[PDB]
Amino acid sequence: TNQLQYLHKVVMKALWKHQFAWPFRQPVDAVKLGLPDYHKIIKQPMDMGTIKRRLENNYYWAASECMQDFNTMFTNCYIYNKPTDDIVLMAQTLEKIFLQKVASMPQ
Amino acid sequence: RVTNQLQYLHKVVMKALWKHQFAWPFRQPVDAVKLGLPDYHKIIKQPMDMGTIKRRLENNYYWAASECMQDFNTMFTNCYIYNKPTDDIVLMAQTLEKIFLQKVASMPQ
Ligand SMILES: Cn1cnc2c1c(=O)[nH]c(=O)n2C
Ligand SMILES: Cn1cnc2c1c(=O)[nH]c(=O)n2C
Ligand SMILES: Cn1cnc2c1c(=O)[nH]c(=O)n2C
Repeated sequence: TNQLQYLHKVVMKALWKHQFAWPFRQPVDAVKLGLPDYHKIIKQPMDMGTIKRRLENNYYWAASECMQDFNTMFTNCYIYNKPTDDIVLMAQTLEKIFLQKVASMPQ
Repeated sequence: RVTNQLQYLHKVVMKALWKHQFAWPFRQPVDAVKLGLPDYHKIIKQPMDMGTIKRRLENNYYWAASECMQDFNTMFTNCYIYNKPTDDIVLMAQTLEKIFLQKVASMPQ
């Protein structure tokens, strides 16, 4: 659909190449990153690589379901990490852009 | 006068969230003394709540939709950052934020 195309072509593109986006481009690998408690706390892992691939395979039926995936990703970061971690600031900056771009989604 | 987006945020988004059965912990600013959380303002530097947003929507404080959207987001993000992952209020915020998101997916302009 139209909104899904916008979420792919405008929203995701602007988030993907942002200088803070690299921690969010691929699933958290808790082994490599030394986070053995990650999957005990985050029961619904999400990342922009998963969302992008889903957008490119007609996984989503509605824009709502893609935006919910974006929100889960960010919320996972706020929930798991300490308030003072830089990745909290990185997620907030990206989430602001997502909300701005979403406010301009076609209807 | 009021833009279509702020009409929508007020008439659709704030209407749904204010009357919601999980809304009540978010209707007024966190009172750290009444709630007994003496670190709250040490961790949370920009407090947000639905009462403030509701008032800002009534008194045309916002210049753009994304500005009201940001306040909603800050309110929810404060909750996820400050509280423990297992606190019930986190899942109350998640339920309200999912509605917020669903509604803004049909915002005009
Ligand atoms: C999404 N992501 C990617 N890398 C990380 C995270 C995270 O949430 N916490 C965290 O500590 N690290 C290293
Ligand atoms: C403190 N407390 C505990 N439960 C509640 C409240 C309240 O203030 N409003 C309210 O609606 N509910 C259910
Ligand atoms: C927004 N709000 C309202 N009441 C609370 C909170 C909170 O963030 N944590 C928290 O623990 N409590 C009790």
